[PDB]
Amino acid sequence: ASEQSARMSAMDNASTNAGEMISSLTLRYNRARQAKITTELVEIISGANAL
Amino acid sequence: HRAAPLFADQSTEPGLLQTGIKVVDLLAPYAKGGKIGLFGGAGVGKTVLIMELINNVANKHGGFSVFAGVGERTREGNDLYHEMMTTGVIKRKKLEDGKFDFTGSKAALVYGQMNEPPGARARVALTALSVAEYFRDEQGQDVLLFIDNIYRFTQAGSEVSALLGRIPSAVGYQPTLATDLGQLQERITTTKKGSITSVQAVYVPADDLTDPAPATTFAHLDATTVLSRQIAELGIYPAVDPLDSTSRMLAPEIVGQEHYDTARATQKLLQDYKSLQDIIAILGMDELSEEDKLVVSRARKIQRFLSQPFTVAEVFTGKPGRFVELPETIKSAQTILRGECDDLPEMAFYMCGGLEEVRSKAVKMAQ
Amino acid sequence: TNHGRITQVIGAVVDVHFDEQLPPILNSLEVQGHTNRLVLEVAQHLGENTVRTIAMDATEGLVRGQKVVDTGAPIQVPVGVETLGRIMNVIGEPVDECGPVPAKKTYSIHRAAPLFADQSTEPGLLQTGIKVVDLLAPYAKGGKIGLFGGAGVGKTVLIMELINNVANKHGGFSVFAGVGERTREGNDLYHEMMTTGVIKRKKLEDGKFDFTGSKAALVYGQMNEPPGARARVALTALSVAEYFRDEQGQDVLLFIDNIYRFTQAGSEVSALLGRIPSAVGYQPTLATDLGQLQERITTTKKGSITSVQAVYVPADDLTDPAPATTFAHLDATTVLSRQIAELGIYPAVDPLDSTSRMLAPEIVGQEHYDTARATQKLLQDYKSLQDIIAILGMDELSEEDKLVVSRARKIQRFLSQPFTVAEVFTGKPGRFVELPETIKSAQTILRGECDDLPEMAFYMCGGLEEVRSKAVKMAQEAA
Amino acid sequence: ITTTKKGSITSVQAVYVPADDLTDPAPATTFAHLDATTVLSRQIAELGIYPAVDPLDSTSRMLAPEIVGQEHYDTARATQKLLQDYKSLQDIIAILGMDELSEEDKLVVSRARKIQRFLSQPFTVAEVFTGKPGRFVELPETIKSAQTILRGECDDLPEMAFYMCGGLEEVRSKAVKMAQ
Amino acid sequence: KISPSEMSRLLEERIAGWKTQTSTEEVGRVVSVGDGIARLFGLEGVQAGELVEFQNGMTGMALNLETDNVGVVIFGDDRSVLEGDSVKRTGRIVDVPIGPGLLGRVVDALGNPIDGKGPIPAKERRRVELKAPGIIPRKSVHEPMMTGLKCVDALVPVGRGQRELIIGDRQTGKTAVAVDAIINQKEINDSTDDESKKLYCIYVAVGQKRSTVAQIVKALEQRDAMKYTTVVAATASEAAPLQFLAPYSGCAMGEWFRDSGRHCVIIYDDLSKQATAYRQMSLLLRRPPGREAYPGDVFYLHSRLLERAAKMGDKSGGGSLTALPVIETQAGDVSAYIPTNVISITDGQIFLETELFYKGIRPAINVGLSVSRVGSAAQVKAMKQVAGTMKLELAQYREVAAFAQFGSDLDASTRQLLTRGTALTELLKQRQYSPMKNSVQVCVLYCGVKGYLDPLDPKEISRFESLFIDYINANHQDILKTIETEKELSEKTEAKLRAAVDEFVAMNEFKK
Amino acid sequence: VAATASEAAPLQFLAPYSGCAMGEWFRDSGRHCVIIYDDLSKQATAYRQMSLLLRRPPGREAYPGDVFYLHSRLLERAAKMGDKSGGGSLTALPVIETQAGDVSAYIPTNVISITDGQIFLETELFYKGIRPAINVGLSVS
Amino acid sequence: VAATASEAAPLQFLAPYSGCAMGEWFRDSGRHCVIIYDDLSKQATAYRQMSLLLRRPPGREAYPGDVFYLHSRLLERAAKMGDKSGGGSLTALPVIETQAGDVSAYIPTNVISITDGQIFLETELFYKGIRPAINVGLSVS
Amino acid sequence: SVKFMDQKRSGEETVYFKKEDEALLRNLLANHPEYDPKYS
Ligand SMILES: Nc1ncnc2c1ncn2[C@@H]1O[C@H](COP(=O)(O)OP(=O)(O)OP(=O)(O)O)[C@@H](O)[C@H]1O
Ligand SMILES: Nc1ncnc2c1ncn2[C@@H]1O[C@H](COP(=O)(O)OP(=O)(O)O)[C@@H](O)[C@H]1O
Repeated sequence: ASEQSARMSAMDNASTNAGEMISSLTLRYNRARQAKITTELVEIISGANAL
Repeated sequence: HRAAPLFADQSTEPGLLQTGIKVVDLLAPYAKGGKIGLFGGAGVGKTVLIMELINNVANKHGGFSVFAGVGERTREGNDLYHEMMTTGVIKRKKLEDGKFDFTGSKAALVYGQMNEPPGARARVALTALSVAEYFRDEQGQDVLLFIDNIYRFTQAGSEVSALLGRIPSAVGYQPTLATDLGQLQERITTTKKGSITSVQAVYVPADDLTDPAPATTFAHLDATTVLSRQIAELGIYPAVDPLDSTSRMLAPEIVGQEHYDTARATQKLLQDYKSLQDIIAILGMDELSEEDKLVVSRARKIQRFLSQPFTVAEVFTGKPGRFVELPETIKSAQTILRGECDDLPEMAFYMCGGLEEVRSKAVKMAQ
Repeated sequence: TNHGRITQVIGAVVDVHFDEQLPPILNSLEVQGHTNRLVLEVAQHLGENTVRTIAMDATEGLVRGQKVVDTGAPIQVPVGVETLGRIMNVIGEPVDECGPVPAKKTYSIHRAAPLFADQSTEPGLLQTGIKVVDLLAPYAKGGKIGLFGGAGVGKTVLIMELINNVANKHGGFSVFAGVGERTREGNDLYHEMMTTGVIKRKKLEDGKFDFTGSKAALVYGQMNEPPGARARVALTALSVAEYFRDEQGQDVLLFIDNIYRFTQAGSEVSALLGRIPSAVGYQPTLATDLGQLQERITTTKKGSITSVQAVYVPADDLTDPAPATTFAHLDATTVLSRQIAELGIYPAVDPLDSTSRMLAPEIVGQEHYDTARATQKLLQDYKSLQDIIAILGMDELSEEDKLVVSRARKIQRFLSQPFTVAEVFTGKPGRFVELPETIKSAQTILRGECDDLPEMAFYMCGGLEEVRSKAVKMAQEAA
Repeated sequence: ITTTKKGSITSVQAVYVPADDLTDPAPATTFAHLDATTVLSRQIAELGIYPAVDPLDSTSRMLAPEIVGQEHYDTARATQKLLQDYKSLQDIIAILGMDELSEEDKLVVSRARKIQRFLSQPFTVAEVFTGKPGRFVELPETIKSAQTILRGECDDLPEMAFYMCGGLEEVRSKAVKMAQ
Repeated sequence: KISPSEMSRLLEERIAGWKTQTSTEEVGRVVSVGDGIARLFGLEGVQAGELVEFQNGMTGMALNLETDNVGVVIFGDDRSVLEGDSVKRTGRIVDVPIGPGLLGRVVDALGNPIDGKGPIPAKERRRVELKAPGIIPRKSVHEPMMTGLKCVDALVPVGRGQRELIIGDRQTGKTAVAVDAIINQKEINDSTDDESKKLYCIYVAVGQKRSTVAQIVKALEQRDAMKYTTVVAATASEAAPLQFLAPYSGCAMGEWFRDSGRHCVIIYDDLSKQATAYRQMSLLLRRPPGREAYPGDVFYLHSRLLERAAKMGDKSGGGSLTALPVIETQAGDVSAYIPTNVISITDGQIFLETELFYKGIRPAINVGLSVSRVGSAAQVKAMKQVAGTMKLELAQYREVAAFAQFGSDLDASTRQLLTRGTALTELLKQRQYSPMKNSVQVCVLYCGVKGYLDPLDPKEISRFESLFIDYINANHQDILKTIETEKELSEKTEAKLRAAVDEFVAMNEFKK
Repeated sequence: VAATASEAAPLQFLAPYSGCAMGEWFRDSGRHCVIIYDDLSKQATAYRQMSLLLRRPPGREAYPGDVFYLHSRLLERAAKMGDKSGGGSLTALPVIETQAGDVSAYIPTNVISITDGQIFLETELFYKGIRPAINVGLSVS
Repeated sequence: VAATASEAAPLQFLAPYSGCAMGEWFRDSGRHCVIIYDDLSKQATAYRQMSLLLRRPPGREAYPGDVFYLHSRLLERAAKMGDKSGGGSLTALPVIETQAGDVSAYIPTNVISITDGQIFLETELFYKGIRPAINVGLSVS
Repeated sequence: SVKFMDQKRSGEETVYFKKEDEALLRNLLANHPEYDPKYS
């Protein structure tokens, strides 16, 4: 019984940590998305203005 | 294209806007000369929220309103026009010769259609804004201005900048983004003659609140009003999420330090009930203490008290409209949180607009 | 013949000035006064009797004012049965060191595709002797086939196995096109075809040669060659094949190695030709430059071309524009994976990314269709437990799920088989597995009449007999 | 900048890293020109460790056994191994926790946190906003301390006893005073 | 840096006092050529979007008018054009024929047929780029479009005048959905003499190859579907302007049905190759780009294209033009430029997935992301009565899906949801080129939602369904005719249905 | 000194320099003063605007390379004059808005490499109720 | 063959071709040879520099499109000749530095796609104690 | 986390099914003697 109680508690803590990590990775993902967009766009513009 | 109000012609006294909605006037109080975000699509009761705000502000504040459609769907425009003609927001009475008589209405409409090129979708908000500044300046009124989406303004600006050959900024947006948004949004404010409130609908691309469009809009927004289908599926209307909603006017200086206390108490109650729901989903509602069941009861009771009918939905439902002042809402929330009305039943709160009607409904449902 | 004068030189781009009679676009020009032969292909007209051209060979040694001669037609490659057994360049010149091409005809590499009114034929089934291919992605006899994959997955090895198991038995002809691949690989292919009779070179006492037989033609635009050559060598080989299709009415095979290099060799010159770049760095004229090729690659009412293209996928990213645009142009698809090749499961075919226009109940019967779909369902079910297994473990899974995992692992290991051209990596001999044998074995494994067997039996095997033999052997060494 | 037959230039260059991106072309190029390296980190500075040196991104050419001795070389390589083995558990610790780990891994985590906190030093110029006096530390003392921490002669001590102490005598005195 | 007027053949005239500018506004000389573009000097008077014609028979569109030259895009290859070739106007903006002469025909982006069957009669020729309808002429969607897919007709309904995007990954069954939508209309067009209850179809292909366009045409000639549809083909050999124009040609062909009191459904296959072509033409006309190198007129392009899809009022004739654009997403990311522009333009979404195409769930419709902004307004009540239930049941299944791998330990009220969800998921499965009617759909979904499949083995549901269909089509055509006529599932029809279901179950035997 | 959203971008680029010039009078006249630039990210946005409209080549987050110089020209004037220059002073309290608490961005780090301290503010503490929401582990001096 | 950083871009651009020229003497004269190009990415850096100062237009990562034809020319000179051409050989062992282990880049991808094998090297294995830190899974021949 | 989960899963499955294959190799020849070469 003690094992099962501790298992439930561990599942709670793991889900919480997973939510936190998902938040952080979502922030990083959006940052890298914007960075990729800006980089590709600057590449295109410099290749269009380098003629 | 009109210059914004100067520094001398601007009101330093902020003041709320008496809408007539309970959750709004309690937990996300609007302001005069303010700008309110409205995060929500369809299936939530947004058109009906719009018509109710229009009707109540026209009845009480005597003010007119404006609706701007920035690159909207044409069938959606047709639907909105016919819904207004049904709900009485517009009065289009035929005449004998064959002309029309647009008698006493409560809203003008300015539409820049999707089939229109960029430049119209960019100068439509300015058209509606001048139409509203006419009422503000000369007539001396407190008017409204609804905007179907503020992201399409930015789309059109970016397009126009690409056509004109301007080097795009970080994520393709134009380099005149904040400048143009300020040229727009600095005319929506209070003056010594009247005021223009505004309700802008916002679309966060890819759930990125850091995108420069919403990052520049939230600086101008004095409030926020989120909708959800997970509260409309409960039958609650308006489906305003009292937690996700925010405001800069909820502080205990504009509203006194009783509005603030009631609002924070209700938010605490609803967070506790959310956690209790997440628990009851697993452990069942038998493992709850008496104080926990009291919290659950009060939370469901206030979540169903905040719902109310609409004068415009009368024609769709038959149930008439109920105006609810803010002191009345505050007293009702005080009593519900004090635990006085815990002897009432659940469904008396639902679709009711005050404790008088709730107790009457309970008296009649006892039979 | 017209006459022109080079005006400036930039890499693989040459701007030329004529006094009169400008040539049309795509026409061929020969440089006069150079060490070796140097050919230019017109690409643009700039005005003032000026043109811009792309060189087939290196521009090193070129001078302004050097003279140029228009040929009055684009790069014409020789054609016939005289190109057979022989290696040829992009400009038709041979590089096998065996003599010149005594061809009685030439075709322009630039032609117009067969129209819509020239329809395809029935979806003929192609038997390769490979299990996962013959089962889940049947290859069409008259349609395009794609082998998508990165680096180090077995593309040219798979092509060599397909050549061994198809081209030798084929009564029609065959063409190979090396587009920016390795020269060691070209040498190896040439040696293996000379060995296995696909090429039949016979030297003569008078110093000549005889390529009689030799039902194959080869074309090479390899890495050492510049762009313009890497670009036009595919057109060259495709004209060589269009000859056999249209006139001789033959059935033809067409293998292409690293077609991606075509697109690369467009992007290498577009910005020199004054075009604005598109997305990540390819050119704007990608889909049209690829479609003019692919639409020329099609079956007609005079012949048929079954084509097999290997598609490099840089960084294993299938969202790249070149593969994205190429998936729409293929009848059959076969995607190779590293996560699978790491397990030693060769061929490393992903049966959840491989597709085929042919896999339908009306073409292949329901005994085949339902078997394939049941296999795919089993493998997707096994894939939808990987995280549960990685987190909790096998202890949590029911016996239904354990049975599913066992059967899926056995199928995974069973689809592997050894090829004849992989003896020099594995040492094991090669196998040819017919399709009814594959379907019988898969039906058996899915029905459950082999759960008693172990899993290491279903490895590098071409049937169930070998599986039972290996299980017997493993039990003997177990006791 | 190069030593020659006439004289010598020792050089100490501070290299900015914009947006905390070490893949920028400027630092990428600059990495090729250096004889010794020291990469500071914000993830390590947020823990209050100062100097916030990342000993894995940091490197040098004068670490080989033919320059520094074999005990120095082996201690350095063992410390790097320990810190990499601790880095490899960060994900599973963040998700699940230390309880999932075995006992070897828990010992590794303990010694890695201990040697992290032991690789921190109060400088003299920091006294104005830290208050605590500065600690010069010799090399044989550092090496003995690292050897003992790796062997296991300081597992009995706490983790906050290594924070800003220099050698081990200070760490043991601080653990004594913290026992009260 | 020199202008075409400054070349040293014209300046030999200007210096020499030659005033032979009598060369009209109709004729010009080619100045430059490349990549499908031409640049002329003259034609001061040519309209934007106008057709011009070269010496060697070919034609092109003038797009980039400039102060010193004119920019032209060619409908062919550049080997014909060179060195001051004369270009002459035609005077007519690009147009295409319209009428019943296109039904059963395949045509390019300019009406020129490619079937090899003969020319096309055309009493009416309509422009290709027109103004879209306004607000007042339109009407509210109050009528449905499709039968053939239970999942769509129940949970993502499509109305007449709607714009339902079909978005998904490569090789999911998008062309199959389109061809089933086309094939189903045979019974409804053959069971009627009036051309106001029928639904015609237009299939625009962009970026497709002929060896699959021909397979589509073959499948429709097998099933006699071409009599009420027409194909517009702008393949990869066809130039970028033709790939760019084919959707507008289709909209022009559909406006005839819309304005004349009829109903059509148009199907743009690979709109992303349209946008691609426009990009390829802007980067060669040296227009200024945006992100992913797409110009700023892409949203405006798709908007012009899609805002013609409409439902006109009873004063215009009552016609309609539904739209089912198709889009390939290369990773499932619908946050890209073209996906976000099209979901912003369209009236809905059907999201297909690849993980479900291999689990046997075909059509692989993900009903969580698939939506329909019209909704039950595009549904008969006979379908409402079952879909309002099935939506909630499948939502609960999606809420408790992960528990399927742990159901052995859970309890009832949570295993019943899994069972019903699995039964419905196996019921909505369907076969390629085998669409059903709405009455049959209602009957089957009543059998499903009313618990007559919980106690069954799921693998048997495809049999259950099949046999039940045959049974009812053999026995209770009166029930089917009543449901088709009244468009309602009354209590009497429900009792008849439960009776027939009980009879079927009694007559037949299933596994579990 | 007001340069609001409706005001032009050159005026937003200026207003900080005008305020610093107004404070230089006290600094040079022996007085003491303090300037509060309530938004520097908007100054940087306006400089990026002017550069992109002047066709200059963008960089990281489209900001040009003269942003560090732009900010440091302004912030290096805040000073404590000595005994022979009168003894005046001029502090400086520049203000910066972040996006999701990211301080590893370009502009925050550009200004942290110019300033002599940091006062950090949080939305967690501001929604909880701690006001002023001044964190103390990240704030330094 | 030392083409260092002070040495101009054209010398850095020419050094590996000079090495292949020195090795073709062995390859052709019946002898054997091995050539080690160290920092083969600086060659591409120098080519980018040259083309950008010659006003040639860039591609992706600011490189030109001729990088494939920059490395193919060079690496196709490595070869094993036949018994008629002497029997010589020229082996090649190019070297590449990746950033954050990103082999999805352009130059690493090109050179992996034009070589007969790979020898990956990792810092995790270099610090765990494995020296040489060769990953024998990704590494092939 | 990715290589972590993948390699842990692969090792666990390998061990489990190694055990199961050992057991099946034990109990094969009894229940299927027609393959047993002892009787051939
Ligand atoms: N209901 C179905 N039943 C059986 N097979 C199906 C079904 N739906 C699709 N398939 C198969 O899916 C494959 C692709 O069909 P389809 O071309 O319609 O999808 P797609 O995503 O449009 O393909 P592409 O991206 O190449 O254009 C076909 O091989 C088809 O046999
Ligand atoms: N059945 C197989 N047996 C042995 N080795 C194989 C097998 N399949 C692939 N290999 C791998 O194929 C690789 C060859 O790849 P190849 O087709 O020459 O180029 P590419 O990487 O572009 O596909 C070899 O390195 C070898 O490791």
